[PDB]
Amino acid sequence: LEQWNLVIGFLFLTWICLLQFAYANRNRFLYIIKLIFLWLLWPVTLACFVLAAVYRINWITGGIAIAMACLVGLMWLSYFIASFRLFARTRSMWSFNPETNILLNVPLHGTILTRPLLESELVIGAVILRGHLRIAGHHLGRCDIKDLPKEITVATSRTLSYYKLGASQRVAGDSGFAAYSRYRIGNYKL
Amino acid sequence: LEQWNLVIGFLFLTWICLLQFAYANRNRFLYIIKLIFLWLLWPVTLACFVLAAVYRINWITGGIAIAMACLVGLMWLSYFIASFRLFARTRSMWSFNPETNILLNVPLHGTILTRPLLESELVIGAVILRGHLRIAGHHLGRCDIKDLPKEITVATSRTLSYYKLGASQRVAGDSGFAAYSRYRIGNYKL
Amino acid sequence: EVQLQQSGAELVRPGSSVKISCKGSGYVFSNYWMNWVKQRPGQGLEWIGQIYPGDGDTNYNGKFKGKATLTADKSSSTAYMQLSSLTSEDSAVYFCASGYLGENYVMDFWGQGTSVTVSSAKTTPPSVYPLAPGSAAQTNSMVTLGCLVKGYFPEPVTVTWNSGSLSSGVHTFPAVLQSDLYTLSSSVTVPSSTWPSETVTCNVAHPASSTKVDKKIVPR
Amino acid sequence: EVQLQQSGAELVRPGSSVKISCKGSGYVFSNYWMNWVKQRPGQGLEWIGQIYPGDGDTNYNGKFKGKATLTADKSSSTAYMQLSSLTSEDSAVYFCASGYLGENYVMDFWGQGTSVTVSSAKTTPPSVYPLAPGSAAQTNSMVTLGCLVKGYFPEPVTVTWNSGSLSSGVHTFPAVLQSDLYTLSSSVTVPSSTWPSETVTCNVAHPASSTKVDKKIVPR
Amino acid sequence: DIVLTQSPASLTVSLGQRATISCRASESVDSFGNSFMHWYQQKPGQPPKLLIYRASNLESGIPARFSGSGSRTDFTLTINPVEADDVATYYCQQSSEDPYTFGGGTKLEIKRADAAPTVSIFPPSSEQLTSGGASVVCFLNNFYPKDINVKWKIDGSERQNGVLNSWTDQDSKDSTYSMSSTLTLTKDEYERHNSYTCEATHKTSTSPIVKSFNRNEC
Amino acid sequence: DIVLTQSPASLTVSLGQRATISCRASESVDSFGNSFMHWYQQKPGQPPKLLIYRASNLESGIPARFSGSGSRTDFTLTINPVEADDVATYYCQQSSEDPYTFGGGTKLEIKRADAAPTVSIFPPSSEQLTSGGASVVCFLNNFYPKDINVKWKIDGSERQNGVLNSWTDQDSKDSTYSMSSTLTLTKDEYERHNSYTCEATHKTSTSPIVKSFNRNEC
Repeated sequence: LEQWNLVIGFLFLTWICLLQFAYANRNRFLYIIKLIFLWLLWPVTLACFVLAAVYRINWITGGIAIAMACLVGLMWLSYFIASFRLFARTRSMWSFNPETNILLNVPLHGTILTRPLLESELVIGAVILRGHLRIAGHHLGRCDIKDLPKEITVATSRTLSYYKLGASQRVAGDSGFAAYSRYRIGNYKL
Repeated sequence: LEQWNLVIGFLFLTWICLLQFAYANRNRFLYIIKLIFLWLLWPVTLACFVLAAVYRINWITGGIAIAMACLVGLMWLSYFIASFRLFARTRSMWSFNPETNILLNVPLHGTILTRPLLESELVIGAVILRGHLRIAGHHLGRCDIKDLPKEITVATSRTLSYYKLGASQRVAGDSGFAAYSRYRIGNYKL
Repeated sequence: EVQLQQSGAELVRPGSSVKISCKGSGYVFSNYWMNWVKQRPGQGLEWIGQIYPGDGDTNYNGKFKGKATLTADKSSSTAYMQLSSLTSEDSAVYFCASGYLGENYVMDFWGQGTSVTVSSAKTTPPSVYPLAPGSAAQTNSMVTLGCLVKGYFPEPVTVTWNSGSLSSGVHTFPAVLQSDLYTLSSSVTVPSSTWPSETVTCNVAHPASSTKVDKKIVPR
Repeated sequence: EVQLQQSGAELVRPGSSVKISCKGSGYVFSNYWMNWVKQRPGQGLEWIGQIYPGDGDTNYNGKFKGKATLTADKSSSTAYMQLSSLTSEDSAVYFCASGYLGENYVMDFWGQGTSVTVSSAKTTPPSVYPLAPGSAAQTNSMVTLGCLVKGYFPEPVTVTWNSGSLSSGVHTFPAVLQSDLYTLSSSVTVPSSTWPSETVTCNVAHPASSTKVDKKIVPR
Repeated sequence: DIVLTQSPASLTVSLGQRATISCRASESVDSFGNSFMHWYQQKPGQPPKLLIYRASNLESGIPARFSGSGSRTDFTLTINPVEADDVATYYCQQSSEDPYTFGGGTKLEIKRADAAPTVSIFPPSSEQLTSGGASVVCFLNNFYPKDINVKWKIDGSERQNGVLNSWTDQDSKDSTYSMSSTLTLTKDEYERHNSYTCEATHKTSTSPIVKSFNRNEC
Repeated sequence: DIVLTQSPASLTVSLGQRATISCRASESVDSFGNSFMHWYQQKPGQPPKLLIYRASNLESGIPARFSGSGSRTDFTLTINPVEADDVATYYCQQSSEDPYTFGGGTKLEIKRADAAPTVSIFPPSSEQLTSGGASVVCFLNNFYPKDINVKWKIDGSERQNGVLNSWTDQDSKDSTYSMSSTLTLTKDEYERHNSYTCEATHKTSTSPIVKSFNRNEC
């Protein structure tokens, strides 16, 4: 029992670390560890449930274990399908992050920058503030009013939205303001 | 083992749900459940470690259990101190969210609206977009250019920053742009 | 301020083509959409298509494909629409509209409108006749006066009294088409002390044939 | 375009007080900070304090606390600074500055500066004397011409030739204080064919005493 | 093509009462969280003016007496304190699908007290006579309602040829109408007959108003 | 009060070489992730002009030949391709603490080829004589470098009283100097002597340039 007490002690220590520190803006090493832990926890849970079903106390526990195995398999398949659809839309590694479901892609500096969004919007604003592009509150980089991207996209698992530039404005000191409004929500995938 | 296999089966099922759905923007019910689990994990882990120390295989495991108990106590105290400092400076329930560490307070409509921030900024922008205030990418509510708040604050666990309005601008259609720049980082707490 | 200004009225013949223009000022012309609505003389509005002048992306109604072609010109800040193989059904008023933030689903500011007439009849200057109260001189408190415009083509004509100074109780009546010749009338009422102490004048301007008449009203 | 404009030069007696003003245009005056820098005639720059005209929040250097008082006026879009119990150490040039986004740590655009003189000496109009080459008229490739301004108080005086049309080869020398009266000289050079074919003139303007002299130089 | 049907096709409301306009839809106009239903106002000779966008939001610069509601298929526009300046035609538009479609249109009329016309008869001018035509013109000004008839009898005999009538739009100040009826003849027909009478029959005027002249004195 | 010390207090660079200016600090200027160090340029008779803000960022509208670096306490400004228009005084400022402090100032001079002065002597005017004074003025124009001295000898005898020398700022076009030395006399003292000579000695010429006049001719 002392061996199991030490193991169940270290079992809870990993549970505390994941729920307190393993976030994207927080420790990224622990975020990656959390992803690995989840990906390994799905099959272990499924196998444990089917083992409890095959070696069961009575027919009630067998049915309970079968239902739980079906539930964890459904969760596994749902996660994989949603992540693969989002990756097909955006080709970014934010697709596998469980915390996010909406992604914003901006063509800047010859590359595409992907950032998560809290809410899906019909119009997206932008500010400059002395030559530092800041779209939807995200710090992207250095840009000018003349060098603003002409078209951005917002990708989710189900649809892909297209946005175009409109209604710019300039103030003194290399600062400005712009708006991006949606014109098409079809034409899925890239 | 059939009883323990079922119990360890349901032990992992809660671990799947917390790492996949229990987020503030995803599912608030599971977020509250995650908070309750996190608040109950620390005493149980500490008691289990001191139990492994008192009932130990050898003195090596006793020292390991003592060190782990000290570590979990340190985590508990750090969390409580940081959360209480942030709550004393902002009086919001986002102070107990492990994901967030920076909070933005905006006095609007006779109330203060607290929202989390990803980075601490020297200057904060704002857009209107047809009478809908949107500070740092957060959808706050309906506002006018002349009705913009005169002063906002950004609170963390160590310092409290003060921001003031400057460099407004108007465009056609009840839309505009504003900037909030920091002038004081002292005067801690409210 | 944001504005949109269109061309003038167009008179064409069946089988020909016309090109309507609509240019705007006060904003960045290349970042907006235009929507090109159409309104028949006795019916409701109808949507033709869109264009984004920044790159040239267009949408069409489907009924107007082949009939309507949309182009743009960023350098001069002007957009064009060409209607081809014109018939009698193509006589309408064509608008242009845009949104305040450059969106394609809201039309916030419009153009004044462009009237297109598709007919083979030739232009005719108007003939203005004064209408003096010869029955009993209308020596009441307020004497009424008229001014009859007959036989002009095409629409419209403008009748103003004393170059716009006299605008109290002026009723201008709609034109009645009759054998490809319109007929219009207008009335004004003045106090009996003003007339015939000061003789009034109905100014008639027909821009289609560049006719300006300043016929005056005198007692019979 | 954002701008700041200050007042004119001030001459005050010791023990009195002066009130400098600085107003701006092209932006919302109530949302910015002003910074009120000071520069002594021979030394470097020095910071006095700040003010936010929207509500009246100020900071001070600590040395200038009690000496300098900052106030604002939102309605007229003008800010003021008052210096009290003035002494000889208080003669300097006072600037006002602000940031492009309304911040208090960066000074992006400045005012032209206001010169304050604290002395008991009374104002004196200048005396302009022509300078001509009386030895042999110096008929070389290019003849040099002078114009001497002597005995004026206080600073400054502006010397220009032919109302600014002749601005090539002009060397205006700094004034030399001597027994509470300044002395200044300026030299211009013209081609030998130009003079004395066309009469040149040095225009001396002293705004402190409202003196405007257009003395013209002639051969002996 | 989401067909939009409006009800009613014409509406009369007294000054002060409220007006309700309905707009149907062939399909669901609601997109991913948005309604996309707009309302316009078009006075004669002017481009349309936006009032409500996305079925609830009020346009800037529009008086707060206009309000809209509805969702999915049923939509409604309401003008609670109507005024004399609200005489126009109102349309509903959808933007969800690519071929944007408009509504049929609902003309709004204002009800008020009955008024009598001001009949005025005019003889043909010398320029008209020497050009060869003869057009007698009768004006009917500032009457309510629109129910009015004109009888062009000459020398006691009715004339049914060459009569052209033309009504005006309802005024935006006093909400009243006007009308002109012209009778076109030739010079010989005008010369032969002597007495011409313009008879206006309005509902409030039981005895018709008569204005006449004789060409011998004119 | 964070004291900022600059080095050197004066700098002379050839037209084309690079110029390096240093600024120290009594304490650490780095705030919570920000440097807060600014550099200014002030030409004579003009307000200062910002060049670099927060120790690295270049101001808009400033030519890209100015660049700054440094962190914590050591900061540096560099002008790699210097030009004739860069003659000014450069300051460093901190904004971290409440009392903002400036640097001492570093005047930038520009080296070029040596040039000789153009001496011009001027007799007193009749207006000056009838007012009562007599001031002879000697101009020295367009010489480099600043090493020059003037000897005011009258009738072969040196005069050391009433001499006022006034240099000008270095030009922004050809980077050369100028000077004027005036000798003040009364009418009687001027009338007694006859010959007046302005003697200027520059390092580029071993034989001084002399311009003189007499009262008999004048």
